[PDB]
Amino acid sequence: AVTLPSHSTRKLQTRSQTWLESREYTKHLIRVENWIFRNPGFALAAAAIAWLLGSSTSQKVIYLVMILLIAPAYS
Amino acid sequence: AVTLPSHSTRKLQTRSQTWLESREYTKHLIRVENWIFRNPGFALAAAAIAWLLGSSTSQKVIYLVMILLIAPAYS
Amino acid sequence: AVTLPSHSTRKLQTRSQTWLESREYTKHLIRVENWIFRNPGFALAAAAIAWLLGSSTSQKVIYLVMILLIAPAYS
Amino acid sequence: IRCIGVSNRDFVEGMSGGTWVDVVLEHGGCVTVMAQDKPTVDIELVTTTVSNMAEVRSYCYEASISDMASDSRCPTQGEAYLDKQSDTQYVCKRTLVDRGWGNGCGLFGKGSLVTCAKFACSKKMTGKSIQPENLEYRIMLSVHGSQHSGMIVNDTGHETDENRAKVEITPNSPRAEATLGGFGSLGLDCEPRTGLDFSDLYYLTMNNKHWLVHKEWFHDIPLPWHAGADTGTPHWNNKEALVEFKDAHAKRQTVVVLGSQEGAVHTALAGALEAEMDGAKGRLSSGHLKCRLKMDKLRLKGVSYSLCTAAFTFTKIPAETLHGTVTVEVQYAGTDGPCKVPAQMAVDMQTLTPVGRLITANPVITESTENSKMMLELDPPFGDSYIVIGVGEKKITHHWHRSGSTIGKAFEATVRGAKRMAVLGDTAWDFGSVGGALNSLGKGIHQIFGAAFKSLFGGMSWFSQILIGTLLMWLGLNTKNGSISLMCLALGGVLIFLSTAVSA
Amino acid sequence: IRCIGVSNRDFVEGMSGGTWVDVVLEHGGCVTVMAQDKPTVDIELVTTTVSNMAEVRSYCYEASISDMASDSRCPTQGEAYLDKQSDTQYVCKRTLVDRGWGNGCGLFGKGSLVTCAKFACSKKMTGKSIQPENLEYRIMLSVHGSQHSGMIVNDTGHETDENRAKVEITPNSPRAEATLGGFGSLGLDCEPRTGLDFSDLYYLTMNNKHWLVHKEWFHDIPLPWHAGADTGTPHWNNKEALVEFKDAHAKRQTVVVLGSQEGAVHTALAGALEAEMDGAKGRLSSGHLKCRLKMDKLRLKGVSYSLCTAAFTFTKIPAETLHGTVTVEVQYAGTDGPCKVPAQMAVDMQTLTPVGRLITANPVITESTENSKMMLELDPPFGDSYIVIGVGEKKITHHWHRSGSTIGKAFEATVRGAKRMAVLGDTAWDFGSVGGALNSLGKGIHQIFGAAFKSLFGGMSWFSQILIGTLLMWLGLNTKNGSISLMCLALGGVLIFLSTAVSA
Amino acid sequence: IRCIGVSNRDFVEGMSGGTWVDVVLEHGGCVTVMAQDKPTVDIELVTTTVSNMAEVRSYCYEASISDMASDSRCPTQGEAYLDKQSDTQYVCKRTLVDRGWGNGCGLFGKGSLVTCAKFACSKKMTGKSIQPENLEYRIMLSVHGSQHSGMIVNDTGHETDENRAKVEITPNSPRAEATLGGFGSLGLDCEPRTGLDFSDLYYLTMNNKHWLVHKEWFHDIPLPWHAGADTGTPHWNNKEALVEFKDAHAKRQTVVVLGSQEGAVHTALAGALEAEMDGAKGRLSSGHLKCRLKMDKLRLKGVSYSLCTAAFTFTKIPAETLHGTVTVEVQYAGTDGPCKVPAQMAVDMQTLTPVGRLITANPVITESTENSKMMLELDPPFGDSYIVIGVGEKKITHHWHRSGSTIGKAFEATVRGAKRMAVLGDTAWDFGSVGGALNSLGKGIHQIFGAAFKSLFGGMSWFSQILIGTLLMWLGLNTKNGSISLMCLALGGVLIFLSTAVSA
Ligand SMILES: *[C@@H]1O[C@H](CO)[C@@H](O)[C@H](O)[C@H]1NC(C)=O
Ligand SMILES: *[C@@H]1O[C@H](CO)[C@@H](O)[C@H](O)[C@H]1NC(C)=O
Ligand SMILES: *[C@@H]1O[C@H](CO)[C@@H](O)[C@H](O)[C@H]1NC(C)=O
Repeated sequence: AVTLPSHSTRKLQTRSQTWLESREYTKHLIRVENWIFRNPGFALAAAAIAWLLGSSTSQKVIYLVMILLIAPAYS
Repeated sequence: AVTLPSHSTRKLQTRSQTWLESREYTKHLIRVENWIFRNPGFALAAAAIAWLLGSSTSQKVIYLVMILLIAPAYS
Repeated sequence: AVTLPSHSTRKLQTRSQTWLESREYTKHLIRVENWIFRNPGFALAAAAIAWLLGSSTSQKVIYLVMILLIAPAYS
Repeated sequence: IRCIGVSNRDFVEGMSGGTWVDVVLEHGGCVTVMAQDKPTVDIELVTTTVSNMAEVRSYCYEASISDMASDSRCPTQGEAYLDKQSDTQYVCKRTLVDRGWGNGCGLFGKGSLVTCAKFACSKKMTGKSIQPENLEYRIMLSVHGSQHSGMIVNDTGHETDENRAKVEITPNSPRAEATLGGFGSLGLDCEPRTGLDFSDLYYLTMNNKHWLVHKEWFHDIPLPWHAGADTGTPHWNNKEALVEFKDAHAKRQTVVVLGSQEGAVHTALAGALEAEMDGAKGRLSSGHLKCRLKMDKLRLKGVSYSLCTAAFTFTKIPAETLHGTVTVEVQYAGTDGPCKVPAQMAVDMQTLTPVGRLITANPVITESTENSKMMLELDPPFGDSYIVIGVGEKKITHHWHRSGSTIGKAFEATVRGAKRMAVLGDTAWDFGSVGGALNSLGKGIHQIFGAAFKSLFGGMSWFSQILIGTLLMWLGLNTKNGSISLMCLALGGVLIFLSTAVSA
Repeated sequence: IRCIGVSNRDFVEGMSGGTWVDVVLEHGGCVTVMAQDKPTVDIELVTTTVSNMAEVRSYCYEASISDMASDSRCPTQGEAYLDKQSDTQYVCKRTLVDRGWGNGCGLFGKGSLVTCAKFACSKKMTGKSIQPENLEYRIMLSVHGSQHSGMIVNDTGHETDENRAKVEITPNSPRAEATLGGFGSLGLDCEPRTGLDFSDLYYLTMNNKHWLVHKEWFHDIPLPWHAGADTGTPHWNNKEALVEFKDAHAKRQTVVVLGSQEGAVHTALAGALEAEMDGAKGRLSSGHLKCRLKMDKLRLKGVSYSLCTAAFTFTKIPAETLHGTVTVEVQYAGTDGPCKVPAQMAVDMQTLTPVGRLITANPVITESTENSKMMLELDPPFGDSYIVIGVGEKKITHHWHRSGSTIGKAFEATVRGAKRMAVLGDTAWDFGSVGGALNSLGKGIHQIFGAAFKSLFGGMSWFSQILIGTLLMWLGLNTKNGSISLMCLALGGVLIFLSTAVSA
Repeated sequence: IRCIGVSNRDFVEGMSGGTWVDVVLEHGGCVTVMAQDKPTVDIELVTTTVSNMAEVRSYCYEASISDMASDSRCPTQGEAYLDKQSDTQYVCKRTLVDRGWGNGCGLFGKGSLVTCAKFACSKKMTGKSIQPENLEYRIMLSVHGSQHSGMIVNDTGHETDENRAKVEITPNSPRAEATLGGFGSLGLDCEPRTGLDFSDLYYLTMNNKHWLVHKEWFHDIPLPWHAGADTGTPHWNNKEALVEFKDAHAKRQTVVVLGSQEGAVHTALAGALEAEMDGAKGRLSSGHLKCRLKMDKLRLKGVSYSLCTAAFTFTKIPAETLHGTVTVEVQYAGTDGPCKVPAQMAVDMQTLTPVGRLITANPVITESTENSKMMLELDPPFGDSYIVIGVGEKKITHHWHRSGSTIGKAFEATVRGAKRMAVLGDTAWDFGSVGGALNSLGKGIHQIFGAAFKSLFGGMSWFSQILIGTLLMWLGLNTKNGSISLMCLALGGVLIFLSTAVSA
């Protein structure tokens, strides 16, 4: 398959546990760092661009994250 | 639909006067006649938008006809 | 040869499909594409042909566009 | 019933007490009506055939050049004459085939050549013409009252019509009549004489597939004319619109007929209403008609019945249509003949409070033996509740629920109020009985602008009006001087809206 | 001779090369060339014939339907399947209709439905491909001198007679050559690869008329097609651009096979070229072809011919051809052998002083005893002059007047050197001349401003040109500096020219 | 007796004002009830079976190509054909190949071939469609009578008895009446509709491991498809997402069957519900259902018996369970009838005022002559109590200790509502068994939020919503104003919460 959409996005809030919450939240973490632990360089570079913005000492702040958050998961 | 498009685009310019040629000289001009003649009201509506744009002496002259001729062809 | 009538101009408004309505709204378009793609040249042509004597910010477009709306048809 | 589930269906609940409720009804589904003690009823403009009509103009779409004869005079040796050149049948040119010695002349120049072709037609389209009269309307009245679960569509009995009686509103008889089973007979005072416009309209008749075409347009097709009907072979004006022959500088007169013109016409008729003229009288489906209901004769029935007690086993399950209504087909376990069986919108606690409306005015069991079907169209409140049927203690309820919003209906009498409106101009603000002069507007203020719009942009089409509209919706977001602003972005957006509504 | 009068027959008395001189002999008329001493000849792109053509598509303009079928599905059962969906020879459109109590399950709502019609083509329209090979061009060669009674057109034994020469040139063999025993031979080597734009030109056929169409156009037609060749039901593509699916106000969705698109295409082709068909060979007219006809190996049949003794009896009043070239048709009744017709031009005749320059240079008569005839050109001077025969107390002298203006006719090769300019478009410098500077470059500044000028205006059918050419020529009159107030005047009015050098 | 230790039991405090047991049964934890006028019963929405369903779509998660057929054509023609492009049975794709002299093609480059594969299928994910109505629940309920660890365990033998009853509301029989005599009856005003909106809840079946899956996500994943279809020869749809057309270099076109996807649909399938099937019906768990019971018909048997005097003994030493409700199991002397078993856990011993609560309600030996071990509850007041259960001569006292202050209970029963809220959204203002102003105003205020906040944030798994909330709390106190920036750290405080509030 190509694109697989997540039934995650639209779960079903009930008292009984979801299909597999466990192993859910640990994956996004795994990837978004198991990515920077491979193509870490993108860090320092990605960081620069986060500097070339509204450089608010509380804004560059966000941007830095907006970039490293996206790279990892292709979007 | 079933538009069987424009060969008038590429005319194999030569000696022997192209297909149905004798006609085409006026045809695209007639369609745009039988049209205004019907719904002339596209007058105060057509000439209107003209003063509305640019305002130059020679603006409306070319703006009013910019649309007057696009009115049809898309009727 | 040319069947210049375009009843789709004189629509009737009822609780029904005006004959071949399905692909009505789309047709007029795909022939502006079948035109430009095969005539990419005119792309930039009407860019200044219009830009010049557009006499405005936006006006440039309402020209550049109301031109690229003639060529496809009345031509 | 007739309208328990047709998207178009609109509800006119006018307990105006005017003993009338002007109500626009076309082939776009229908309308139901209900008011005090009046068994909610369904009117459905079904058929609107055109009886006798005769042709106005016939066109040829399938030329067929028989034989081609021709003559060429030599340079100033005179001129080329062909005996046909006079007999209307053929059709010819008077070109200039340059010629000299090689070409058999005693001189060099432009002798003239006249190539004649005998023209003939293979298949054409005649434009039978129709007038207000020769028009017959077929309305179908059906009262929810008490009927059948499946038979809400059966349409064969108009003699047993305790509800579904077929009217037949002619132009010469604007007024009508209905026959029921103990219900008042109904009278609709209409206007077949002016319902849907017909002066501007004909019936193309080619290939056997016909369609209601405008008048304006039908007098401008460029093919061969044939006025009147045929006396066999006829004389066609414009016998060349099809015929085409262009010889360049040589003696070779290329007379090509040009083919067919089906697509060439089908294709240029994308606004023409499909119509099936069958047999004798042409039938038009997809019309429009404006009537009025004279609500006097119709007075409830089976009101004097006893609120029947037996339990009720829903034969099927409680549904909803695009209008929040609910079919609730139950059963009556054999306790006597005809009697009423009441229901309520039990808004939660037991049977205590009655809520929401009930569309069927009065439900009545008309059957004397055992079990029988009946279905109540209710209007469940915008939230939850049950459905009590029968009476108090031995009552069965079915849990039910209706979603959406209280103000989600205000986003519907408004969106449905752009269809009712944009497909009948001002003859649209005609669904609800005259409430005074307050209407000398909704069906007035429109013939003031709409009749000025008819001319102005009257001749448009989807694509078109957007580029003529959006430029307006833009001009009004950029008016430097004036009040243009308000009328601009308005007259712009409304156009583009009119298109972005019905059938788009 | 061959072209003693065809609109557009030009000359090249100026071979101006070491026997090397070019030309563009098109399907439109011909050219006569005569070097300082060489006999004069008439070449012409008589015909051209593609040979093998691999058909690419097989568009279909007439669809016929059948097996109308269909299926529905309540708003609960998901989709709707119909076996013909696995038929590929059936077209369908699945769409949600309406239903419920009255039609199927009962659960209300707009469930799904699909309908499948069958397919087939009543009349297709293949489009065979043309590849720069398989296009043997024909070229006719008719010298002058010994040639009578326009025995010119008469294309017989175009072989045996050395006064005629059949020259077919394939792109794999352009260096052909004429065998004119007596007048020597004619060395020619053309451009079969760069004649018309064969690359890009398909070859279609509705019924039987044949055309020439540009690729684009051929691959941008909605019509249901079949590509390559296949005997079984050409698995059609777009089986639906020619079929319609009526949307019933409610419940149905029925197909309606659009009508024959014949005249629809038969009209779309307007801008194309006509083309015949002989056998399998794609014969066509209108082509144009380049070449480098070497003037060597050509000789005046008779430089050693005693002048013909005494009969200048011409059986034809010496008519005159356009572009100013008197033609005479002398007949040497009293004469002998193959002697030199003693012709000549005389401004006064008082005392033989020529001022003509006949171009049928070195006129001769053969097997000439009596009954000998023969034709011959003549460039009469401006004003008055007498055609003539050298000696004879029977020396004919038909007075002749030359109309027009000396420098007047000049204005002609400016607006004719223009026709060859507009058409041919750039291969318009390859007329008769060896070039170096203002001739090698003329192209150099044309090829560049030929491509540029194509890209930004190709697609501009005629009516287009002028429009986006006049409303342009205005921009030039407006503004200032020239750099952008001239380039827009020039390309504004000149655009217009390729509009008047077309139909005129 | 049931609901004791369900890690999530909720004691619904009665009300001495009409029976409004408005309680939302969870399909998981549970809710017990208590009012003076009645014994104390509790319910556990045990099974939640779905009757029938519709096979909307079928997908294949393990296709299998079979026949690799390839066709080719050189620039000489348009495309390729290939026997199989006329079958649904396959899947084809056409493109170019550097067709040159390699194959002996006259022309060079440009070719176009097409390879295909017969598309079989190994395992298909058969989804479904379950209309909200036609499903059904099964709420079993028990009572604190004389039970003896007869809790949970056997349930069928227990239902043919007076203390354990099993009712089952259908969306059709929404008010079941559980009649457990010796006590009375039970009212049930359930909404077998506002359940889990099985509207958009297609029921999956991926290799007998079915999960109720959201509608959307069902249509959304593309691979093969076949449905609402008579299997027959499964005419598929799509298939690209399985047959992989990658042409090695540029001469040959190869196609592999992309891998099953079997478990990649298990990672896809990251939704919440897990279903179980019988095949017959959709047996499942994890759901909710809001009802209302009738307390009126439920008699306290006990207050009619002479309190029992003799010995008592803690067969099962008291066990504190889930927040301070202690079960004691005791047996009896051994020669008595149906009599009350006195029990007042108090502060002290002498002034043994009864302090605390008696979950049990009325504790009474079953008419037995044997040591009846009656299992019964009690709610000790925070601190040190004395579960004393006896006559008074022989008080089988006990030293108890509930470690929960009252303040430390309010803070932790604030969450027993914090989660029953964020798992029941607004159906949370439904535990409010009354018509209160705020119990009502709430279901409404936090309604245009359940609707808003959810619509604009209903797409983001755990992680994803912290990532937004935390971003909002920063948008919080940190910003230009504290005005429209309080509601930022406000609603941003919900998301951060909701994510962690479902976990614990
Ligand atoms: C129409 O009426 C007949 C009366 O005999 C009834 O039996 C039948 O069921 C009805 N038809 C339909 C549509 O079911
Ligand atoms: C063509 O000319 C030849 C040569 O004199 C003659 O025999 C023949 O009949 C002519 N054919 C025509 C065109 O009549
Ligand atoms: C098991 O069930 C029977 C009745 O079906 C009951 O008498 C017995 O007490 C139950 N035992 C348990 C497990 O409590």
